[PDB]
Amino acid sequence: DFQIGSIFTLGGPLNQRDDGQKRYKVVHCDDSQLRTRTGKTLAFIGNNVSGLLQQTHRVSGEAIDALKRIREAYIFNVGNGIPEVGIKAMGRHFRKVGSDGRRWMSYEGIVRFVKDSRNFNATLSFSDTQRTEEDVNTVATCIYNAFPKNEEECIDYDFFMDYVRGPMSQERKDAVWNIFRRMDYDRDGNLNIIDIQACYNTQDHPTCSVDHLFQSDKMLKGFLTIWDENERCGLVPYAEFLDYYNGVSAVLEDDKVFFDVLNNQWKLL
Amino acid sequence: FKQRDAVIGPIVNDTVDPKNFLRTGQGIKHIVPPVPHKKQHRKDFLDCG
Amino acid sequence: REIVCVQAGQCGNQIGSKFWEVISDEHGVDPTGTYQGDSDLQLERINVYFDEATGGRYVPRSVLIDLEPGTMDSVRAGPYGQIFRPDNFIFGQSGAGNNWAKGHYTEGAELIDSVLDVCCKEAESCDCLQGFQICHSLGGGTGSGMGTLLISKLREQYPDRIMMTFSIIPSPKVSDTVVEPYNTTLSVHQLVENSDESMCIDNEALYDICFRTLKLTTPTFGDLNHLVSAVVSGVTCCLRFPGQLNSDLRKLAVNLVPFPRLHFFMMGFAPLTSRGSQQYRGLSVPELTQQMFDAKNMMQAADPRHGRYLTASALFRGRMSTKEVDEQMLNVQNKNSSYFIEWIPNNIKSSVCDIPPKGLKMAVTFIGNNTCIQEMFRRVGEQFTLMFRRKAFLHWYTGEGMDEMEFTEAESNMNDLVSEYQQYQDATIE
Amino acid sequence: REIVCVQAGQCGNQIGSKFWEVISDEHGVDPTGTYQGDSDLQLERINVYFDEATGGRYVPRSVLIDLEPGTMDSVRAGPYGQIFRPDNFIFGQSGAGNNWAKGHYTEGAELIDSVLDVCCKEAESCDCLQGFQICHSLGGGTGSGMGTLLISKLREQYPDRIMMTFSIIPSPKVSDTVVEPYNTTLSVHQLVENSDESMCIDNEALYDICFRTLKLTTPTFGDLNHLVSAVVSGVTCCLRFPGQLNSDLRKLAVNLVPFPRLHFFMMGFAPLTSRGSQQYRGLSVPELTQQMFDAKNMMQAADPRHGRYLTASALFRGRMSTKEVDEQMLNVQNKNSSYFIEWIPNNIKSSVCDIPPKGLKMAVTFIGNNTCIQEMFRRVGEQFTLMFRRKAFLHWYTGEGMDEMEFTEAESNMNDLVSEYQQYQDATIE
Amino acid sequence: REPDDVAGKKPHCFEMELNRKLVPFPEDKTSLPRILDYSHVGLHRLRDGAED
Amino acid sequence: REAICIHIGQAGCQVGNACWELFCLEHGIQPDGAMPSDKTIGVEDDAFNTFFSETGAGKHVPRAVFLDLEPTVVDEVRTGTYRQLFHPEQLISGKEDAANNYARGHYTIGKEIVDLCLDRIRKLADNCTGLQGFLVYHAVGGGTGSGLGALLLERLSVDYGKKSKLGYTVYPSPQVSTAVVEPYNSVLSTHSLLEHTDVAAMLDNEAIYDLTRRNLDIERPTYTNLNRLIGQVVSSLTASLRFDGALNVDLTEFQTNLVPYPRIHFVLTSYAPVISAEKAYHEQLSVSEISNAVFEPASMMTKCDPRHGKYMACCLMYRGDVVPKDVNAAVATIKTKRTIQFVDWSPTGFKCGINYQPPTVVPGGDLAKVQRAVCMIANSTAIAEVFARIDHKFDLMYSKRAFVHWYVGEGMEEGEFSEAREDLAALEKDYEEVGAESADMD
Amino acid sequence: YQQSRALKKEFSLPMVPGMTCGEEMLRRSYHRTQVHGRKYDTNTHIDGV
Ligand SMILES: Nc1nc2c(ncn2[C@@H]2O[C@H](COP(=O)(O)OP(=O)(O)OP(=O)(O)O)[C@@H](O)[C@H]2O)c(=O)[nH]1
Ligand SMILES: Nc1nc2c(ncn2[C@@H]2O[C@H](COP(=O)(O)OP(=O)(O)O)[C@@H](O)[C@H]2O)c(=O)[nH]1
Ligand SMILES: Nc1nc2c(ncn2[C@@H]2O[C@H](COP(=O)(O)OP(=O)(O)O)[C@@H](O)[C@H]2O)c(=O)[nH]1
Ligand SMILES: [Mg+2]
Repeated sequence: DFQIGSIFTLGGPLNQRDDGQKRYKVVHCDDSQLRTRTGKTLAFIGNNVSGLLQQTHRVSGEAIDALKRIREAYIFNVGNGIPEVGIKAMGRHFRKVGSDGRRWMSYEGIVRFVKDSRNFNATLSFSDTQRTEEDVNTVATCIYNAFPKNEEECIDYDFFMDYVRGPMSQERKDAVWNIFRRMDYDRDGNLNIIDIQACYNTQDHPTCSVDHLFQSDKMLKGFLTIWDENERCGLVPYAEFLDYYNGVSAVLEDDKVFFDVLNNQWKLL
Repeated sequence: FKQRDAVIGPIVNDTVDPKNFLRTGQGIKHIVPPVPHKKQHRKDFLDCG
Repeated sequence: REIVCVQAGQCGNQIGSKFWEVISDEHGVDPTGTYQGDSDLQLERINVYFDEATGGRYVPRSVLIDLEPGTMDSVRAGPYGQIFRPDNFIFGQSGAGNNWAKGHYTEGAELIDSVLDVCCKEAESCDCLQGFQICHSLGGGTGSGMGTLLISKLREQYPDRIMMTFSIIPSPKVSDTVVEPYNTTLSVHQLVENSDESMCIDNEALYDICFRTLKLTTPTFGDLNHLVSAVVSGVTCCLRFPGQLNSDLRKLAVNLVPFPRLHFFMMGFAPLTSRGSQQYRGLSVPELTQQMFDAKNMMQAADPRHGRYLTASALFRGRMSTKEVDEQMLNVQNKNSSYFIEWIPNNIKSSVCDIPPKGLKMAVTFIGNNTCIQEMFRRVGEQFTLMFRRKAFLHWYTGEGMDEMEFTEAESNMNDLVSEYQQYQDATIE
Repeated sequence: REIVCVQAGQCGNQIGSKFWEVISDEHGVDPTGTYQGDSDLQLERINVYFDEATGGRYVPRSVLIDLEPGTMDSVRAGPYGQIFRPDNFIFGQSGAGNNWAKGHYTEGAELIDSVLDVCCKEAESCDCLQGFQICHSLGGGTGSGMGTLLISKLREQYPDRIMMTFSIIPSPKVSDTVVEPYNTTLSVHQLVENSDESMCIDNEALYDICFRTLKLTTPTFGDLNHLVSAVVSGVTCCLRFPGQLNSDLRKLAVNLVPFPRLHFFMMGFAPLTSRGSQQYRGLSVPELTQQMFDAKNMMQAADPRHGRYLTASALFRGRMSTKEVDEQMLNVQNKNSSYFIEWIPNNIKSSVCDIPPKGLKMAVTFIGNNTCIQEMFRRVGEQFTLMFRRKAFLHWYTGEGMDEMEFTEAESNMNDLVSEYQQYQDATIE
Repeated sequence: REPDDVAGKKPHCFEMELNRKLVPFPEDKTSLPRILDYSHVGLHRLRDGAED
Repeated sequence: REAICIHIGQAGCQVGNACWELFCLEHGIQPDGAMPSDKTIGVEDDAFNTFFSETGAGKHVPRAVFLDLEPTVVDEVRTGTYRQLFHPEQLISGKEDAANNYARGHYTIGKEIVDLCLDRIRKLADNCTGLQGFLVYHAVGGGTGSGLGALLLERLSVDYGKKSKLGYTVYPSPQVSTAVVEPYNSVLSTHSLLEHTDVAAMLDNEAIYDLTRRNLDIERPTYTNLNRLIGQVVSSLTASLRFDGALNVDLTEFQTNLVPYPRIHFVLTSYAPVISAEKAYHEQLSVSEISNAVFEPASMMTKCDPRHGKYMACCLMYRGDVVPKDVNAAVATIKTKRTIQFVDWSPTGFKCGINYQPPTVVPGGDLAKVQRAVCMIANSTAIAEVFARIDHKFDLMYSKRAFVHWYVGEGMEEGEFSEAREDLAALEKDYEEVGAESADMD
Repeated sequence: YQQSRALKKEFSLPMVPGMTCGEEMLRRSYHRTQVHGRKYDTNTHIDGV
């Protein structure tokens, strides 16, 4: 159960540093002084019942179609044809992290989410508004019932983006976290907007260097625009960074293209 | 740099006697010896004529 | 920078038990000794009061001494008793009998070597030893005799460190022991030579604090010892947490004592709020300062209105502006100028610490050096002279072996201390 | 580099049985003699104490001598008794009667030739012989008389090797035998001329070790003999395992003995601590050094505080840094300088060995040469003088045949030993 | 003999609000973006022997 | 920790029966000496150790000796209900009584029996590790109690030395009387008791009869009631050694606080909530009310009025649910009273004790059940009046040598009467001199 | 998503210097156990194997 990549949970917190049940992943293993190797064949590794539940669960096709059209609606309307910004804003209403260590989706949050796609609307007459309310309620009900729920009737955000964004390898997550760790000079969970401004690489971008179709400073300002809290306090939490890179990883297919653009994006030390 | 010391412990049972009681002015006082310090006086005196 | 605690006698052992409960709570130490806290700020100075035992455990830098183990059996049976190291408990086989001569000369010389071995092990274990801290009553028998014996031996061994004592002194209205004047006079004679700084508490002042300010319906000694443990843990707070204006025990001694014999201070702790009135008064630096100077909040019977302040110190805990602290100390000094000795231009030192005690937004502890303490010594000297002229109970002390000349020396030294306070009260610039 | 052991008398045979159990456990030798160990480090020096018997077995190079076979029959019936070579048990048919003259002159000279024949066979069997090691009590009868006779014969036949003794000596408070002063005085007279190094243990000191430090509820002679076997096996550990700074019995003698008569030492073993206390104190090099110096952990009644250290030796077992060891020995010499002889610039030798005893993270054995041993000889000389003036029990010894001049020389020689120790204690450079 | 008494029952309705933490809140901090005027890299000094 | 009880003669053995009944019922030892097996508390308590020792099989045995010259009372203890509790060596009985003669107890018969008693007490003292005093119960009115009690206390005082000896003593009542020769025995006992006792508590049956008639509702009391009250007092004084509390009081503290000069060691004793069950339901029993109760002369167990003298020291023991602030407020109010006066050389007149264990209730007892109680022992000059009255009675008879031939026949010189009477006269003058204010003498 | 075998641990309220009640008086038996002079080990708790 203590192999590399084994996820297990033990129980409730036994000190004041945590507030809920958490999952732990083994990253290193040493057996230079191990003489009794015990193991049960045809058995799961670790204590990861949630992952098994996700693997054995099946979602309906109409749910997948609804999420496909919802993603299209965000990518066009909320963005400007740029898929990364469109996907980034798609999880705007589920930024809060719970004591479990994962983000939860409520039904009212889902209803507010679907309404923001700017797709279910028409003339401001009374009958048309009622019809739009009925349609958005039906879509939200269809999406909500296709996923497993916990106590207090909420679903998981990661399992949601498994069907919005798609599967993501461990190497991509590791590289994203490495960039975040390098850019964070304190040890809180927030990034400063001035650091993002200083460390981004609009200057060497070919659309500003060899094609001269965009200006470097204007595109830098446009990049500083997309963060939700840049005009008020200038703090970007971990979840927003991971949402942006969820969009980025969803956009690209190949691994080497992803890694090259990821390395070229930030001019860190 | 200084690390810990071991300690042996004194015998003070024979020191305490009822005939030799404490008096005023014989407490333990720790005074460092004076150290002379040389001071330079390169400051030129004011001469406004 | 580490403190070593000594608890002597029944009062000392009980106050020590409550003190170590308060300290273990503030640093999040389980009664098993395991750290279960929630901030690195707690761990980075845990060494100041705890030594580290293997696999997580912490042990308190404390020595418990008593002549009969009854109180120690009560503290070992208590809820936090397990934390104490078994080898730290030093005991004899017969009680002090509330007699100073017995506690100092007969069982004292029998046990003292084992107490010096334990105290030197705790002292040398430290990285950089700061002063010792001792809790005892002066009216008792083992508290007075063994406290002053051990203080004299530690002053011989470690003369460059600080010696600090917390002491209980007899109430002016009702005695708890008949022979209190002899034990008090001899103990004050020992302290004025050996001690660097001494705080005095009257149980009557704590009873009036509990009934009038806290309006407790059924107070117990646990509440009085909790108030004392709160101020004791507060004086050292700047030693073990960050702050805008750090302070240290030696800095308090340097700012409080003008002349070496004048080292007796009054103590107070401010944020006491009544059981049913918290809705009527908001927390603010003026509110803490107003309670800080109210004589109702002082733990001694003498009142400041009959004397003058030579010096005072205030240690603030919490997130607050330095401007409000400085202007409050200026306003109090300017408005009440007649109660401050005029040949010193500023009598109050301030200090500010960032981390308040759990559950309080802000707190301050106040230490005051006031000449009205001369009234207590005069009363004790009167009662001593009444008893000594008639040999009221002297045969116990003389039968143990004491020379009568020791009593006349202690009386003369205390009378000279009262005279010196009276002379400095009425001094003038001319 | 092989050691030959000699076990004499009841005390010697009983301590020896436990010693060979401890050594057989450390090298993983089954009571049948078969090797069952789990590391090559155990086998590569097995020759030091064991000879190889056919098809795997090992036999221990030890001679057991006694005048009545009762003890030998008890040890042979014990769980490890089979390992001993049958031809190595030598016994007579009547006891020593606790009389030095009987054990030395009548049955001693009768049996000694068979013991010398066995000892010569054992010495000439070694490829390279190191010193002999003998365990016996000085207060008994066959132990003292026949042990000192054999010591004299081995010093005549092997004067270039080392002679080391572990000896049990009478307690200052309670005697185990009435005629102890005569046997002790005659034995010390023989040892100071013949011996190269002598270690002294009080059974009363072992009782105090068990009760104060280990707090055992029901100790038995097996525990006292286990403490002794532990220290004995510790002194030789660097001879038979690798290490960062090797040491040897001859090198210990060269560093410990300033002048040939001053070869009497105090002994101690450090990681002794009660089962209740172990959770409160982690093992560390400063903790071994603190227990090492504490007189509570020393196996003699004399206390170092009444004397001065001429020299001392510490043998450390385990993989550890040399900076911690050299620094702790410098710190203890500099802090407590009054207890160290000032005309020697460094009194402590250190040695480090990689392999600790099983089940302990670290261990040290301490050997000390301190002038406070003079008070023990003075006490024995006083009791001897009290008995001799009244001719106490002398007819037993005179009936065996001893001349009184032996008694007057032995008393004079011990008195001169006390005077010489006293002169070096109070010596000065001038 | 008679059993002991304990007083852990019927507490206040809002006991779970009370905190047990020494530092319940993290420090508050903010940041400002920079206005890139020509003074951002114009007006800087150059090395004493810079040659074309 | 440990204390040894010595019971002498008839009153001392009968009071001992009530005391050991109470200590058994309070700790929980059954009459056969075994703790009940039905309880599954899991913990193994040791608080009994102050009064009981265990063998190892779990039987308990008590730290007491019973001494008598007539067999009847000790044989009644041997045949009674606690027969299996005591070890037979502890119950010592002679053949014939001291016949109300102090001389017969001291010189002729107790001198023969005393070495067995000393050997038993030594065997008890060898089985201790923190002995802190002897408790002695006897009456000075009878022959064996006076003579053998004095001789045994004298021998204990030479053999054990500094160890404290506390006596509970029944003195001759001012009008209730049992024998004609009581004054001679009480004077001769008191002569020995001045030198060889650290604190002596005095009791008179007439006071306990008055207290049981007025406070309790008993029309026809008998000695078992008085003995149960005495047992409650002893339990209150020794509770400080056995249970948790705010302010403990060791047996050595009494001598230091109550005795100003070595001869002035006789103290008065009183107990507060003596009340019946029917009165107990009409009244609350707060700390201040029982503190006010202990100072009324109707509460005292000796027939003397403290209003005729001045107090030198008071020791107040509170047990049960009491808080120190209420004790302090009560004592300050008592100090305010005008009929309570202290000698001017004793400014700090009080010693306090506070223990949490409430008093135990005995199945057939007559006291009500109460949550708290207070007991006081105090030193006062009013005590001089008791000796003065025993003196006139001695002087009136001795003027005609009314019975002296019995004492001289049993071994006493006639001179011993005059010596004892002059020593008690000097004690009377001591009580006059100690009470004179210093302001009058300048 | 269910809680696993180990249980939540509860922590008590903070000890304010005031606002405390007499909880020590709620007991009804105050027998004291002798530990220092008799038990060599004292009441040191060691867990089960
Ligand atoms: N309170 C109380 N007083 C008692 C008791 N028994 C006897 N007395 C009183 O004590 C006095 C008699 O003393 P005793 O104890 O009978 O004398 P003794 O010790 O037997 O001496 P001998 O007669 O020589 O054997 C009288 O004043 C009795 O009233 C008792 O059980 N309780
Ligand atoms: N504040 C406080 N005072 C106490 C406590 N215990 C005793 N005292 C006081 O201390 C004095 C008695 O001294 P004590 O400790 O008994 O002396 P000892 O006999 O030498 O230990 C009296 O004034 C008591 O009121 C306690 O727990 N807290
Ligand atoms: N430490 C220890 N001392 C012992 C042992 N057996 C005997 N002694 C001591 O040695 C002395 C008796 O000497 P003994 O061996 O009988 O002399 P022998 O008759 O010549 O053999 C006494 O002081 C005993 O206490 C033992 O196993 N261990
Ligand atoms: Mg009778």
